[PDB]
Amino acid sequence: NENTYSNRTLMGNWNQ
Amino acid sequence: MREIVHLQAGQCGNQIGAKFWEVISDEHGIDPTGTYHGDSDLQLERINVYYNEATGGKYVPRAVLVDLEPGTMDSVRSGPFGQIFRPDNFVFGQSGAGNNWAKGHYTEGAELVDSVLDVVRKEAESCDCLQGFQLTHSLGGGTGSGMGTLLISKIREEYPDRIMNTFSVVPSPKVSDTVVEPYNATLSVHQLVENTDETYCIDNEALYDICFRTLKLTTPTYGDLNHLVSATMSGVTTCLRFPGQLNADLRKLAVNMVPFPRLHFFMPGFAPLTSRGSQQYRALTVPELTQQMFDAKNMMAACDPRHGRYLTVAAVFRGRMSMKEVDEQMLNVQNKNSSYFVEWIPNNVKTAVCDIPPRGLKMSATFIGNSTAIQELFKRISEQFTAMFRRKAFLHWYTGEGMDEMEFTEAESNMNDLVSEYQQYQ
Amino acid sequence: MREIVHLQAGQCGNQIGAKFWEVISDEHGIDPTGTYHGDSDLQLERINVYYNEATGGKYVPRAVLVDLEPGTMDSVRSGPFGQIFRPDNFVFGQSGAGNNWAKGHYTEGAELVDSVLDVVRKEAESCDCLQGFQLTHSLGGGTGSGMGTLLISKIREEYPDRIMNTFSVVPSPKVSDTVVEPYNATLSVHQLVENTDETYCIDNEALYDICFRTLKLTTPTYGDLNHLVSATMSGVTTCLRFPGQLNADLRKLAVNMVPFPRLHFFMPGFAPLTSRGSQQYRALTVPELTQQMFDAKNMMAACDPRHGRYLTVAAVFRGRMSMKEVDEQMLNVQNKNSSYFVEWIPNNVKTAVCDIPPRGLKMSATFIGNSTAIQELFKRISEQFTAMFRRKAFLHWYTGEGMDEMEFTEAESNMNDLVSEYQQYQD
Amino acid sequence: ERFVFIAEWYDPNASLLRRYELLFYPGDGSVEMHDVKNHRTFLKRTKYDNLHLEDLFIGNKVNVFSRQLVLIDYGDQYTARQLGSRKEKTLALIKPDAISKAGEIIEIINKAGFTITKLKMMMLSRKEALDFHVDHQSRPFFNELIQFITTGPIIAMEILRDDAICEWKRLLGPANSGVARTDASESIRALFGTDGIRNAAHGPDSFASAAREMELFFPSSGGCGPANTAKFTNCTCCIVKPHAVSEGLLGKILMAIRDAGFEISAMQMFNMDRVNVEEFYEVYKGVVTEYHDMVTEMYSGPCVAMEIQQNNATKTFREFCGPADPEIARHLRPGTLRAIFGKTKIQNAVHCTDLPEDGLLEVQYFFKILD
Amino acid sequence: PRGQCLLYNWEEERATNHLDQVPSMQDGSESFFFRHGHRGLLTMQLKSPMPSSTTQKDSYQPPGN
Amino acid sequence: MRECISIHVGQAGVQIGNACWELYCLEHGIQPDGQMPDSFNTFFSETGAGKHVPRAVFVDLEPTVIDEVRTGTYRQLFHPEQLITGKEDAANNYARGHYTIGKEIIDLVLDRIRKLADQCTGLQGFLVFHSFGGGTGSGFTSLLMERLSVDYGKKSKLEFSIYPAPQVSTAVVEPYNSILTTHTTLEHSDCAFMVDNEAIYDICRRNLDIERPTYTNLNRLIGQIVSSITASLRFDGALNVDLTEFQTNLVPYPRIHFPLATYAPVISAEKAYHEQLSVAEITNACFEPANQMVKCDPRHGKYMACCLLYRGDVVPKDVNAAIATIKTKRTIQFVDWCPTGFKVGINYQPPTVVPGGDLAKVQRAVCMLSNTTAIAEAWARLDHKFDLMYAKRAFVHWYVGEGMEEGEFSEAREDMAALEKDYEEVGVDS
Ligand SMILES: Nc1nc2c(ncn2[C@@H]2O[C@H](COP(=O)(O)OP(=O)(O)OP(=O)(O)O)[C@@H](O)[C@H]2O)c(=O)[nH]1
Ligand SMILES: Nc1nc2c(ncn2[C@@H]2O[C@H](COP(=O)(O)OP(=O)(O)O)[C@@H](O)[C@H]2O)c(=O)[nH]1
Ligand SMILES: Nc1nc2c(ncn2[C@@H]2O[C@H](COP(=O)(O)OP(=O)(O)O)[C@@H](O)[C@H]2O)c(=O)[nH]1
Ligand SMILES: [Mg+2]
Repeated sequence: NENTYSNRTLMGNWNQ
Repeated sequence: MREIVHLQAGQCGNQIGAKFWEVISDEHGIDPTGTYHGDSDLQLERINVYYNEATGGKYVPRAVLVDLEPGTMDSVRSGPFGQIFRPDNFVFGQSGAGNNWAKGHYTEGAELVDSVLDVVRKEAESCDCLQGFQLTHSLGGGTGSGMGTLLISKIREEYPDRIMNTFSVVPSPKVSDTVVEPYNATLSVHQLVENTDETYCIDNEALYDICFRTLKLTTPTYGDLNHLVSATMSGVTTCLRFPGQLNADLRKLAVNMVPFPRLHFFMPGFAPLTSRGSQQYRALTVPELTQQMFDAKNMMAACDPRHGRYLTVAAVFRGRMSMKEVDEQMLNVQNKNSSYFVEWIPNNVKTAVCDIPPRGLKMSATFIGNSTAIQELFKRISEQFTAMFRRKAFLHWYTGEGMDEMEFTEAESNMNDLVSEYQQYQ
Repeated sequence: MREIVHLQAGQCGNQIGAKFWEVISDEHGIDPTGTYHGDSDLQLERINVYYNEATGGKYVPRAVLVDLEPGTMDSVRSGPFGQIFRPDNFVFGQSGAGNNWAKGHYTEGAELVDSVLDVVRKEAESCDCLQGFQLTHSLGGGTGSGMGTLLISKIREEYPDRIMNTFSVVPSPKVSDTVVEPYNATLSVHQLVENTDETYCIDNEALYDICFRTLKLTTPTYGDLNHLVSATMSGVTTCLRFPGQLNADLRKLAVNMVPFPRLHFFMPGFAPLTSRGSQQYRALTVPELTQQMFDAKNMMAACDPRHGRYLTVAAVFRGRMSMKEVDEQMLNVQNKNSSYFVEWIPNNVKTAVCDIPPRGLKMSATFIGNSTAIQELFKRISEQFTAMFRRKAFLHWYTGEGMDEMEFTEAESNMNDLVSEYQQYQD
Repeated sequence: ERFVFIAEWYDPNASLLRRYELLFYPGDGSVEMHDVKNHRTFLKRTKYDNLHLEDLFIGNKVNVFSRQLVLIDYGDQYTARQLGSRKEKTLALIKPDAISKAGEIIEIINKAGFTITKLKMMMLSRKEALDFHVDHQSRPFFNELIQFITTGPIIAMEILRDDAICEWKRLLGPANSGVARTDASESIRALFGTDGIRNAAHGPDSFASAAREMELFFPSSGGCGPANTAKFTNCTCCIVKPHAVSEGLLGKILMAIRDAGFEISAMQMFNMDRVNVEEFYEVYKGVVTEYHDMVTEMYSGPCVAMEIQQNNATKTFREFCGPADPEIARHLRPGTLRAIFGKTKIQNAVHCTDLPEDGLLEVQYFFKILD
Repeated sequence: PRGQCLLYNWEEERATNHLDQVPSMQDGSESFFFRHGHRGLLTMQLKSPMPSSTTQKDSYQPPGN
Repeated sequence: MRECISIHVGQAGVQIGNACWELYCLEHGIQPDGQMPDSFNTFFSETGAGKHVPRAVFVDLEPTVIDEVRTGTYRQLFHPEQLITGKEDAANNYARGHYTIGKEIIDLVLDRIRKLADQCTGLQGFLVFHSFGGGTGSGFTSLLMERLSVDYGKKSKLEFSIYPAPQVSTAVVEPYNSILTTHTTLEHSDCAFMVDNEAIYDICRRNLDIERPTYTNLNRLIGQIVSSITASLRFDGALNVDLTEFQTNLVPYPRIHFPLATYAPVISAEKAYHEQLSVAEITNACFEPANQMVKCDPRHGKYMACCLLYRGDVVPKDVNAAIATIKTKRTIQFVDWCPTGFKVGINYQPPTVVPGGDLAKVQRAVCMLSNTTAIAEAWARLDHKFDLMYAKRAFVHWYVGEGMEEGEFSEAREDMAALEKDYEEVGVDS
């Protein structure tokens, strides 16, 4: 469905 | 959120395709083990484009490796950077394709592609927002031109609203490392012009002369030719993963460049190249790169640009530089070479500037050209086809497997349709 | 534990028995003196099955060596392992049988069985938990067929809830080494079918053909043939003495391969056989054993399995190996050879696994097979029995000892009912 | 011709030790790797310039394409005959009268070609001196000999070379300093011996006796031997890096420090692990980006720890070492140790206490907790 | 010895000369000397140890830390 | 405080008990000597010398598989009286294991059950490991289940039993002992987790890439299922299950107590770290028929109940989103009378890797135990095999000669005739 990465990689809801 | 799927077919596309992975992992700071090992935070902000984060903080590529013989699959897996791929992405057969187009497309390739797109369907579904495809193959054989053309038509049926882009090595006039080579080239351009949105033609002779005169290499082995092609692969798509002054992804390089659906074969280039002896004697600035960009010796196809006309030219500049001297100087090329560019199109030039130069070199500029002079590369394959086809030579291997003679007449007719349109607009 | 009381009658049984107690002495590392000279402790944990403890760490066999003639007893006691058999276990008569059934079963074989039954009862009660009996003899002789089958009748009426296995030497047409033996073969199988749970028919054309095409020996003496018989005799009880992944004792073989009480005539084989020049070249692998297993050339009876249809087949494997390649191979051979198994019973193959292969070998497997092609063995003897009985040939050696001519009429009447019922379940 | 070695690598995910076959071709300097467990090729014949023939001995760690492989075995009888047959291991002693010239002695040994695997500067007690001189228990000169060996610190070194026993005894030469000066002045005892009793060196003669000396000095059981000469007052910490140790500039660093005038309070050799290196560089995490580069350089091999005293000959030790980048050091302060012995910012061959607060904590971490 | 001339299965005889040529006319015939059987049959490498390698013992080992 | 008593009878029970009790020793860090270097009290009873001894019973009629344990690695750990040996085996016969041979040693076992069950402060139930295809495993179990229900009234009795494979065979009379003992355990059991050997042979090749496995490779995969089932009683989690619990949520009727056991993910050490193991991709692996550990296809049948058990770094948020995707799949069909079919039980501890094994070190795992009407396909084949052999009255004299009547053959066929009639009356939509 969605590939969850680390916080650094600007992917998904990284902002919160 | 901008995703590119890579696919490797053939031997010529596997070695260039493998060599593509040492270049970008050097720019993004990935070890051969699989960890991030670099110096800047700015590399890791866009790693979703090419790589997949796995458990334990290790990165695997998004690429599918297919070839009918396991010899080259063992040659890529046993490389320096070969241990990062997925072990379930290695799809190989057990019988050689035999450099026969009908063996890669009709019988020995027809049982593999059920298991080939099944892996591709996994990697495409888990993406968030897919952007396109990248497939590396060669026109001169039966493996890269057998499954590469087949994987183009099967994927484009599933995913129509994308941009599927192939990097294809074309046959050459003088080298001739295959005997049935114009037969297998013509059978693929019949379906390259139909279901491909962007094709870049790479020549083996033109890469020899760049290495022999501009670089002044003594023995240009095959480890150097793949490293020239790998620079242009990583230069056309640098605006999808680096922040730039004026950003342009592949679909913006789609709308600007192709006026008509059947004219999308581009001539690429790389532009800060220099020799070893004359490093200290060359000035590195934007007006000097522009002359190297438009130089005929720096083009990767055996077509003279002075014997045709240019439809649309694009440039992806790289590094910290101005915008006025970029725009004023590559307009000066259009005014002075006024007769060479077309008259019914104003502004043949698109300019793009990114702010991240490559590893160790402070500037870069990849040339991409859409000219009418590529008809002569397509004319020479058509003429080589006629001399063998009128005697029906080498045609019991194709007709002995299920391929008809009426297929070959349609391919040459569509090839002559393609050379007619380039002259029509000239 | 589970002790096997080996019986040894006749001249043929003595020479098989002398070779049988030589192989499992090599297996357990027992020197000809009687002591133990081994290295691993897996050999000594189960040694009470075949050997009996004495003082000074001396192990002696639980074997009874019986014959009416003292001639072959001197050759047994003067062999390689002749000093390991107990001197009180040599029960010998004074006069030979002379290839006559009646002399060995009614007159001369009637007084010697009282001395044997004293020895057997002493050894049987000395076991902690007796497992069964095992006998080797010959149907074509006088002492082995005439008097060996008398002990089968006398043992079966004293210990009923046991198991009886025989390794009987069935006669052959071209190895006719006695002119009267269809009389002795017919009268022996009349006693065998009612008092025996497992029967392994061993022939001589079967063994002589093997040493020509498989071992390619130029002088195959009887010491070569008795090794192949003794290799089967140790490979059938190998899970009773050694650990493994899936054990199978002697009662487990009788349960699976005997669906009916008058179908207990097996027909054996041994899996790894190759010439001396082919030792270093052939790779011993699980399909290589199974390919040689089911072939009619390696099989140890003078009957072609393709002229009949298998009822039940058991295979006892030895050696460190993997169960997938084992379980796949006898399932695969059941698929191609679907016409060679009867359709009214599914999953006919018994699988048994040990861990200790024999010395100098890495994988071994013993083939035991019930088949309706063993009717071809009993049709040849029955047609020979009638041919003399029409003309009453050699009869005065029989009716002059006590038996009536009606015993010959009922011996063929029961034997003809056996060949009638093997044919019925084939079709 | 090729040399085969079996190597261990620790997988960071599975926490698994993995065994590989590493094949090196000394004729052309290219490597190849195979997998023992899977019987498949791991790396084809690739020209690797960093790996060299002098770095191939058993027990060594080599970084091959960002993997640290530890060589544990000999691949075959050919390489076992060609490399491991000649190599021998022996012990070297630096007496208290040669402490000032210990750097020059180490430099002489490095020119001789010995590989130092263990090093410790320490003080010997009376019972340890008795166990060291149990062969001289008949007492020809035992009182003054024990007094001389106990009155000052010594340096014990483990040195490996082909024909090590014979080469070390030939380097030392005659026991009498005057006799050595008369016969061959190039010997270590001849150059730095004031008298026969103060020979300023020591060398074992036989294999069993030498093994007894190692069991006395460097215990294989893992227990603590003789105590180090750690003063823990007015001191700083300095590390000779593994690349400098393998290059062989250790004697030059010792001579440069001695000519500067700072007193070496203590000196030892360590083979560190990644967690120990991380907790030593815990202050450098989050401050510099090449923290992992410094960590990997630190555990890539054995490092020589130093405690340096009083830091006030002319300047402090930090500004004596100079700027962290060797190019900056050469361009601005040409007399500094990093300018003389530095190659890269990552590999600059000396490390100094940047914070004056942290020097005692570093000395406590190295010379107390580790030993 | 035996199998000198090249006919009638000479290769196997040349291979097994050293096993079946141990008498020196003290025993009259090969049949008399090998009445008990040939020395190496159904196997080779006559001196060989019984393996202690049991499946359970090689599977469930003492788990080191 | 919550104690479980495990019974291992047969040859299958002991050889699983070598691999099952290896994991229990390694989960709590218990050495083979019996000493650690209160979560262990479910299997290990304290002694004043700090010695932990298992709460297990090992029963067989042949000591040739238990003497391997007594001379193995764990000889100092098992109690000298918790390994019970007969003298002669049942020899692949049901009547030997039920009436003649298995009657003589039944009194020693219940003497040892009563000693173990008295020290249990709170006993939850019994677990049984046996094989239908053996004389002891199907014969001794049949009367052991009778004399356990008489003494201990309403405790739980779960089963971990090996069924004969549809193609791979060991014995030849395995239809007889399969038919005869299910006439007994239908009314003397509560739930029966069911496995075989062909299905695990397939999984160990295509997933773990072991071409040539042995029983030890199969025993550990069975030994990993039992751990995650019991893992709620041992360790703490978000929400727990119990041996009393999933007995209530997996059987709707007393006659139907035959779920199907599946475990995921199974993968090697090499392939694990290139794939990303999300919570969705391990629960969409359990529903695939190619991963099921019983050789039957659930597309032919319809699910009736399901139990989901989780371990490791699992969030309760994404479990709810993963199950909600499954309920929209058309290829999975439920009965009309079960609108709510799932239960989730969550534990915190990630599974432990056995050194020398082939399974990788994972972070999350799941075991799915679904009641399904597609097990009637598995019994249609074997009920057909019983009729094809009983027609000619084969092997019956082995059974009537040990003490039981021939009339038990026709009655046990009518029991599983009516059991087959029950399964289509449950799977019919209302
Ligand atoms: N998967 C697996 N199956 C086993 C194992 N051990 C035994 N079995 C099963 O057991 C069957 C063989 O019958 P046994 O269990 O040995 O017979 P038994 O229960 O001991 O009964 P008796 O031998 O008569 O005493 C085989 O078909 C296997 O399926 C094991 O370790 N793993
Ligand atoms: N750049 C590059 N070109 C190659 C390589 N190997 C083959 N080629 C070119 O590919 C052409 C033959 O195509 P081929 O590899 O046989 O096609 P295939 O059978 O589909 O793999 C030759 O003319 C070569 O110039 C390589 O490693 N690098
Ligand atoms: N295979 C084999 N057959 C034997 C052996 N000894 C005797 N025979 C066979 O037994 C038959 C003769 O048996 P005989 O000695 O008369 O039996 P007995 O009268 O009861 O002692 C002959 O046909 C031989 O073929 C032997 O060691 N091996
Ligand atoms: Mg059993």
